[PDB]
Amino acid sequence: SAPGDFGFDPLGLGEVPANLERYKESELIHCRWAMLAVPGILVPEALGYGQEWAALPGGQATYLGNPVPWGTLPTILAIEFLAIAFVEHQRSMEKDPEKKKYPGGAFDPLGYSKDPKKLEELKVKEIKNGRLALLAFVGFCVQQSAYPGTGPLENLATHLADPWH
Amino acid sequence: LAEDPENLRWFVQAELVNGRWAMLGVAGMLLPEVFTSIGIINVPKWYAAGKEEYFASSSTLFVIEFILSHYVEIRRWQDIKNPGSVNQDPIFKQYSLPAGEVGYPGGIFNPLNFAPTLEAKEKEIANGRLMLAFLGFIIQHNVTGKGPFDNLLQHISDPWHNTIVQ
Amino acid sequence: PSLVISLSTGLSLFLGRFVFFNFQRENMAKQVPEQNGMSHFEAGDTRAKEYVSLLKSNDPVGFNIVDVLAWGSIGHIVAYYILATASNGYDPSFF
Ligand SMILES: CCCCCCCCCCCCO[C@H]1O[C@H](CO)[C@@H](O[C@H]2O[C@H](CO)[C@@H](O)[C@H](O)[C@H]2O)[C@H](O)[C@H]1O
Repeated sequence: SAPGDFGFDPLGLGEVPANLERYKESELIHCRWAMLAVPGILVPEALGYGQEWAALPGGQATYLGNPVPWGTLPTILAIEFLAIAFVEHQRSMEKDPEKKKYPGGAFDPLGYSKDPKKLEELKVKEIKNGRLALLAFVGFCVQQSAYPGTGPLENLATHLADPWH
Repeated sequence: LAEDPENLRWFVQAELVNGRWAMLGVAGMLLPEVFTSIGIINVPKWYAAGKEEYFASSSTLFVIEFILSHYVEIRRWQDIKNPGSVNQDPIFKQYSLPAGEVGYPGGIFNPLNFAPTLEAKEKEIANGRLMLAFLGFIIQHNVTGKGPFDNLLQHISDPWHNTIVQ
Repeated sequence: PSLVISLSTGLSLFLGRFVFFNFQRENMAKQVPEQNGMSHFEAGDTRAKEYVSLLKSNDPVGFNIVDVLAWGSIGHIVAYYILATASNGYDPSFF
């Protein structure tokens, strides 16, 4: 209920009208990454057989020389947060209408500044799908976020279970 | 500088919501009287559907139920501030759009109106109260007993009973 | 169990982000501006601050971590020595 009708410009709009939720287009695609990961289940009866890095038995290729720290965790980790500093560096050097330097004066006439640099540009349908993802990620994703140990083994009865807990 | 009787919309509504859910309330009773049989608290579990799958639980039979009710209840709030519900029969009652003799502020005592057909929720006023106060009675005498009247043998004269706790 | 050197690795991640500018332009201390002797006066007081100067080596000397922190930490610090050891030196791999 945070979007319970409120907001004006910089902290209100400005930060958000696309911007924060266009940066929440990342939320969806990171969730697209997370739901380009999890759908190992999704389709039952599949032919996975087995690698994929599970339960920590050794690592990538054992390494001709003792593993860096220990585990397969810091090897993929420590790098990530410096290589993907590619994107946002470029995301924090933008501006909306024209780009030059920090020139003379461009506050407002008619035409009215612009719209989130990258505005809706129309397709007022990505948002109508965005909040949906957010609600899904936030919502009944706690169908598996409270006591999530066992997988799927449905036996027949009905649904739900309440509290209890 | 505002003096007396104001409120406008307010809780003229509340009454007609209490009584209509006190009427449809005693409609909870009704059944176990002519052919008496099953009654009191019952913890009913309502009426129960077929004999296939259930067994005492099958989950909450009401919490799932009341999410539906919700966004079909705030819709009277989606009404009472700024009037809107085609039929238009509680907020001021029907007759279309009248009763603005209280919709635009300035009641004081205003009795009102409504129904192109004959009279009004007027002798469907009384029947509002009698039911809101009947519950009063209905869930007043539980705490001690659960049955109403027979004939002249040995009931309608009150013989011996236990009183309140102490 | 503990990556102990998980984090001392980590902290001189950042103060080599320190080894910085003793080298590169002009003098020390963007030369003492204001330090001793004492500001205009200034006076309310006073300056400066600038949300706009968190660049310059964001990109370059964000490598500094992986320096010592790679090959000079868990991988036995400079094996490529010899350079006058006889009053002693070595030095010798505790690892
Ligand atoms: C809504 C705002 C909050 C309300 C609080 C403020 C109340 C207003 C105060 C009244 C201001 C002065 O009003 C003043 O003028 C009256 C006539 O001009 C005078 O009134 C007098 O003269 C009349 C001449 O026939 C007599 O008939 C009256 O009985 C007598 O009271 C009083 O001196 C006083 O009533």
